[PDB]
Amino acid sequence: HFKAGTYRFTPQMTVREMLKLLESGKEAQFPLRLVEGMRLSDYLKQLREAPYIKHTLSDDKYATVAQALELENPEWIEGWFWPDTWMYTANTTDVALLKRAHKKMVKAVDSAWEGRADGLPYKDKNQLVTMASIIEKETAVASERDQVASVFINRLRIGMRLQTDPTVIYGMGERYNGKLSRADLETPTAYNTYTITGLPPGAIATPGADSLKAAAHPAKTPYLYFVADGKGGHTFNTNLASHNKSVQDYLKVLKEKNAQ
Amino acid sequence: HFKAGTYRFTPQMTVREMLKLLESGKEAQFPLRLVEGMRLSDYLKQLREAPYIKHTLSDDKYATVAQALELENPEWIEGWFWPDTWMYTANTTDVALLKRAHKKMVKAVDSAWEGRADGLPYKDKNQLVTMASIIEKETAVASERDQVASVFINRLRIGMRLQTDPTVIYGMGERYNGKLSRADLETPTAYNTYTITGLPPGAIATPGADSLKAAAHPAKTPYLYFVADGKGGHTFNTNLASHNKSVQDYLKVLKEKNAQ
Repeated sequence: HFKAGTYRFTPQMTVREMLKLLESGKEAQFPLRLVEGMRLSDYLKQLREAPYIKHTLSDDKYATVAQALELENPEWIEGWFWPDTWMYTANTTDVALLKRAHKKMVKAVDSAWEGRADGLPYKDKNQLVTMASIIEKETAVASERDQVASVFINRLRIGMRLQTDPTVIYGMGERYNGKLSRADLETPTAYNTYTITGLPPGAIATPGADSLKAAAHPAKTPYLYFVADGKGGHTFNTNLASHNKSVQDYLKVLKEKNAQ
Repeated sequence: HFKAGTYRFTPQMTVREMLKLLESGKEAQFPLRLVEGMRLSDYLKQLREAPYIKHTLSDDKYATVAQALELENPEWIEGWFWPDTWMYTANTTDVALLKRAHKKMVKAVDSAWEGRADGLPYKDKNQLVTMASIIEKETAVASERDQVASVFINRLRIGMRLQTDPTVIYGMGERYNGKLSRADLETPTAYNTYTITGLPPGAIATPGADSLKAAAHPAKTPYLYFVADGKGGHTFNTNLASHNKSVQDYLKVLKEKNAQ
């Protein structure tokens, strides 16, 4: 009844202690930090490069991952993995580790969904995840998260295009080279929220618990616009004319800074 | 004859193999990714949270770390650590891992220094490291790295203030809330390159091999200015008139993007 694994051998260890250790099953555990804001394709490259991972995935395509995970909806994949420092034992498969990540996300989502605020325009749980991923990728201060959420949810409710750059970046796929021009924002893809109305078909990244909570409980504001203030915050507005003013304020601040 | 450590035992392992393993010293390796562009304080936090690290440092103050590593000049600390995925065996001390990181950087810096381009304005190796950390924190696109480097080194040579924001941030220390204003830019500190001429007294982050190379071999250009082009890249200039034009060009791009 010997339990295989990675064990710790002290200098003057006894035979008595060693047999106890080799049966205890108390293995050394390895870290895999799966960080919020990253994609599954990021997580899959980490798994390939991680020490002592049994590679049971034929390739790192998303559909293969949905196959191996036996997902009910294989289009509901991105954003459905809980971000954490995951502890694994040596020779654990990639699939079982992703399975643990998926099941933990499902639980957190279901709790967020059932506890969500009244009158949100999400049709399903994937849309809550999609919105959460949009909130996560919108680079802001922690204090402004609820308001950023509010703007996007308000827009989704009334039929205004979301116009968020990360969704455009996602929709380009491997054509994105680090640059984002005006032509890129103008080219229609299924994810481009400058061209499409509503949420994109799925999430764009892995949402943190911070974003998921903001998607489920946004601030109660009438805001429909935000722009950088030039410090490193944002000014929030309810109408186009106020917004356009706040845009001019931002450019003044930038001119005063970048020009000599 | 027997070497103590953390080893892995397969289910069908023979006693022949176990004997071989327990002498070999080929332990389980644990990963720690120390990323370029991060500070030593970021690495120190990572060591506090890393599994199976023996924590010997009294505190994570840089003077403590300098004393424990026994540096000749304790002021030459920031930036002097090689960024990589470092493999450590269990029960390795925090100090021993940092010592490995330091030594590898020293070797890399010495090699960069001796092979460097002629007529660069650096007095010592710490200045090369300081400049490299400045290039590291400013470079957003890899094809523009040697030209960013060129601008800063051009300025350093002729006595034009470097006016680089990450150094203002470093100089504020814990007073930096996450936001940077005009008041922050105009307040003198030892690191503030809007007020001081030349390099700050030490590096501001860990440079990668990319930035360290660019600090030793910048592109031969007449540029003294760069500004964002509005679409991911930068536009480089030799004079203030041309730069102020490029600033105006950038502000129009932001006007078209943000205002509706």
